[PDB]
Amino acid sequence: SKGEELFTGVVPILVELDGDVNGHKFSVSGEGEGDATYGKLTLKFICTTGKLPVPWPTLVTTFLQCFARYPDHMKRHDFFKSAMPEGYVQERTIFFKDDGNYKTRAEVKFEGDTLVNRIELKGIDFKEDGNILGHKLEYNYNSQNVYIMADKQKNGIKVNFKIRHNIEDGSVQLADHYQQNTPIGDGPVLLPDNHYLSYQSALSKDPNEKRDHMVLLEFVTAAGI
Repeated sequence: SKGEELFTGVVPILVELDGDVNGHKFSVSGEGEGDATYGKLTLKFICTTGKLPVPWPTLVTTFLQCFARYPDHMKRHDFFKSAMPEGYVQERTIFFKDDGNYKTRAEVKFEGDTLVNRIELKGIDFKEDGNILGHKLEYNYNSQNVYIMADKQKNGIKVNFKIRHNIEDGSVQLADHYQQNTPIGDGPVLLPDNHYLSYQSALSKDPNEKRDHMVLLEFVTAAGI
């Protein structure tokens, strides 16, 4: 990785998302730091447009794989850091089971010493009586492993994963993710063998914060090779 080195220590992070869900327009600013040496992420997101039209947890996967910890033996698989500083593109479609789907485009990259994640979010065909438009998911998240594969034609990566949000009534709400990554430069990247990223995330609330917002603590480690 010619970007391996950019992550060697504590990185400032910055996240900006602009959203639209069923005409339900919004904005979130996030900021924290990442210490890729420990596959560790620390962040705080604020709804700058007042309250969130959806559920925080629904935005978690959208809200930084370059911060992942690839064990040494797997370094030759780090696409993420391979893209930097240049950066990469992340696009997604999130089909919420029995509900609407989100579409996402992001540009992840460096701005000086800050790692920036800029996102455009558009969700459609959501139900006002939904779990989503209805806000019935619990404020939590479960651990999970994602199946990473190389997308050569595209000089990038292709990923597919399921996410299960809990419904307050004790049920489960599926969010089928589908995803592509492509480098932002015409620069050389690291095409990986299939492996995975194992995640763990913990959401919280800021006792002092008075605004709509999310505290998230995640851990991500490469595995499978």
